[PDB]
Amino acid sequence: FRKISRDRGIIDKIISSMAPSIYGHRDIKTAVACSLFGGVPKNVNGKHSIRGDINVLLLGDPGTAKSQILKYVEKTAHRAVFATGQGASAVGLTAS
Amino acid sequence: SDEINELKEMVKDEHIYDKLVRSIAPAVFGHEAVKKGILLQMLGGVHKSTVEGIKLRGDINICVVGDPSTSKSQFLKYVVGFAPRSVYTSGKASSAAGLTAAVVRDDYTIEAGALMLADNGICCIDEFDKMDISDQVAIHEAMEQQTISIAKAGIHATLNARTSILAAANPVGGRYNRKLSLRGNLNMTAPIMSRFDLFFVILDDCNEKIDTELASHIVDLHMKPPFSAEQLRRYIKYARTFKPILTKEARSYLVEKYKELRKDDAQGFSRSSYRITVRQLESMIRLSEAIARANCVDEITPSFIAEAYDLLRQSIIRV
Amino acid sequence: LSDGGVCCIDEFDKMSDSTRSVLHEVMEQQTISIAKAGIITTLNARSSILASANPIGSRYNPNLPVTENIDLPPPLLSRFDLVYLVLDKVDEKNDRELAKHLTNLYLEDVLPVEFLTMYISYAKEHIHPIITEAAKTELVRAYVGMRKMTATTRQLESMIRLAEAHAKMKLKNVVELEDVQEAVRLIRSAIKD
Amino acid sequence: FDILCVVRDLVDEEADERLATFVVDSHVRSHPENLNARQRRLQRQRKKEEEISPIPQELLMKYIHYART
Ligand SMILES: Nc1ncnc2c1ncn2[C@@H]1O[C@H](COP(=O)(O)OP(=O)(O)NP(=O)(O)O)[C@@H](O)[C@H]1O
Ligand SMILES: [Mg+2]
Repeated sequence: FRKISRDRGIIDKIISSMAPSIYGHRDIKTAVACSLFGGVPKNVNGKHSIRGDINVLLLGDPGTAKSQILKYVEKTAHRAVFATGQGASAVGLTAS
Repeated sequence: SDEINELKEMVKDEHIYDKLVRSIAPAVFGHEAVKKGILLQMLGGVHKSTVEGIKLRGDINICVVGDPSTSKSQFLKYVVGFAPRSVYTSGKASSAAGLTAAVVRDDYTIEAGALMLADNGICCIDEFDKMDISDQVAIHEAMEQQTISIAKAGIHATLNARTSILAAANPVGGRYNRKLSLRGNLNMTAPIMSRFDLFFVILDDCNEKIDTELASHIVDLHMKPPFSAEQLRRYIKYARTFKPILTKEARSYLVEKYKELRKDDAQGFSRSSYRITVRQLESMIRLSEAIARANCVDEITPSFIAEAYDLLRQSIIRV
Repeated sequence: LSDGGVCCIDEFDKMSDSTRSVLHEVMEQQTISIAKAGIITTLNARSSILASANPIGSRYNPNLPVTENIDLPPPLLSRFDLVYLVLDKVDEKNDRELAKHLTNLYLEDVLPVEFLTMYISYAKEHIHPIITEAAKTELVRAYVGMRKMTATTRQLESMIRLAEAHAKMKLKNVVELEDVQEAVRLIRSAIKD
Repeated sequence: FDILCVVRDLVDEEADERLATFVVDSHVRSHPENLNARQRRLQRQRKKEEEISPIPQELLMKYIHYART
C-alpha cells in the first residue's frame, strides 16, 4: 500500500479500478471512490460534531449500471448493507 | 441407454429447432413467435460472475401482451404445468410483499413469495397490467439483480431470485390499439420494459381462413406435436448443460446489430433512447446463448445473432 | 366449498375488488392459488357460478348497455356463458298474469319437481357426451357466422359446453346437430344482451 | 446527498460502439470456462483481471480499509 500510494496517478488508478467491468461513468466512479474512502469526521472541542461521511445519489435512466455499481460497493466496502426500495421500512432502516 | 439413444437421434436431426418450437404448448394454435420465446426461456442464458464480483443475469424475461379475447393464459398454464420449479400467480391478487418476500412473526422472519419459490425457475404472472405500480416496482430487483433485499423489523437479508419471469399483460382498455406504440398500449414504463428481454403482442382480429381452422382446432382439442412432453423435457435438461461461447465473428457482428437497434430506437432532437438500453445488448447475448443451447452447439454463430436481433425487432418495429 | 355444485352469488355487482380479481382463475382454471405459511397449492374450486347482479341506483336503463348499467367490469362479465336481464317495466299483459299466478299459490295445492333432482343425479352419474364429427362442422360454421356478425373462441368453447350439457339432457351419449343448434341459438340470444 | 450524479442514456454512435464492444468483451471475459491446477486458475483470474483493473481488487479492498482506518 505504501509503495503504490506514491504513484502520481494513484487517485486516477483507484477511480479507474472502481467497478472495473462497468464502462465509462468516470463521474460515478469518482463519487463512489470519494464516498468509499470518506472524509474526516470532526468534533470542535466536543461542542459541535461534523459529518465525515459523503452521501451520493445516482439519479438516472434505466439500464445504466446504477444497481450494478451499488452491488459492487456492497462487494468492496468493509461494512455494507443493501436494501432496495419497497423492501425498506422506516424502522428497518434506522432502528426498531 | 434408451434415453441416451433418444437424445442422440434428436441431436442428429439438423432441423430439430423447428420441432422444438412446435412442441411448445401443443394445445394452443399458432403464435410461433411466442412459442419460440418460451423455448428460449426454458433454455436460459448462461449466468456469469465477473472478476469484480458483478453478476450478469442468465435468466430471460418475456412478456406476452394480449387482449382478454386472445388465448393468452394458455401459455402460462402450459409452462407452469411443464417446467420444473415454477409458479402461477395473478397480477392484482398478489401484492408487492406477496410477490418478492413478506416479513411475518413465525420473533420476525421472512416468508417466501412467488419470486423466491421460482428461484432457478420460471415465475408466471397473469393479468400483469392490473398489478398496481406499488406491486410492480417491488420486483425490479428480482427482475435484473436476481435478488430480493429486505430491511424491516430487525430482520435484514438479501435473498436469491434467479428467475425467468413470464408476464401476460393486457393492453390498456383490453383492445390492442395498432395505431399506437407498444409503449402507448401498456401502463408500463422504461424501467420495467427495459428489464424484459422481449415483448410479444398477439392479436386476434377476424380472418375467415384463420378463424375456420382455429375453430376446427378448438373442436379437435375437445376430441370430437413431434415430441412428447417427456422427450422435450429430457432434451431441455440436456441442452441446459451446454454453455455456449461467442465466436469472434459473432462479437463484432453483435456490436453492429446493437448499434442498428440503438440507432433506430433514438427519438427526439436529443437522440434519447427509450427501449434499447445496454440491457438490450445483454438481452441479445442471453437470447443467442439460448438459441445455441436450442441447437446444442457450444459456439454462437452470427446466424444466432441475426435471430436474436430479429426477436427483439418483434417489439422494435412497433414504436 | 361449492366444489362440484352451483355457487349462487347475489349482490354480485357490489362485490369487492380483491374478490373480483380472485374470480378470474376459478373462471379460467377452476382453482385459486394459495402461497402462505409454508403451504403452496392451487386449491381447486370446480364450481359453476350463478350470479345475481344489479344496476347502479333503483332502476335499470335499457337504453344503455350492460357495462354502463352494471358496476362490475367487462372482462369479468365476458367470462359468463349466458347473461340475462330481468326488468320491472310495467305491462299489464305481463303484470296481471304474474299477479294472478302469484296469488293463486295461496289457494291451490306436468311438473316433476321432486324427480328433477333424481334425473339430474342419474344424468350426471351415467352420461358423458362426446362430439359428433358432423357437429364439428356445425360448430365451426356457427362460430364463423357469429364472428362475421365480434366473437372469440370463448364463445365457441361455451357452445361446446352447452351442447354437451344439452346432450346430458335426454340422456344422449353423443352431441347431436340439434344440441349444437340449441347451444348456438341460446348463446346468440344471450350475446345480443 | 452531497454528490449528485445524473446518468443519461443517450444514443451516440461511437460511444455506443465502444460501450457495446466493452460489454461483449466483458461477457466472454466473464464466461465460466474461460504448479497445481488451483494455483494456475487463480493465476488465470489475475491475468484476466489486470486487463481492466489497474490495481488488484483484493489489494483495493485492503487499501480502502487501510486508508479509512
Ligand atoms: N456501462 C455499462 N457497462 C457494462 N454493463 C452495463 C453498463 N450499463 C449498463 N450495463 C448493464 O445493464 C444491466 C442493468 O444494470 P443496472 O445496474 O440494473 O442498471 P440501472 O442503472 O440500475 N437501471 P435501473 O435499475 O432501471 O434504474 C446490467 O447487467 C449491466 O451489466
Ligand atoms: Mg436499478
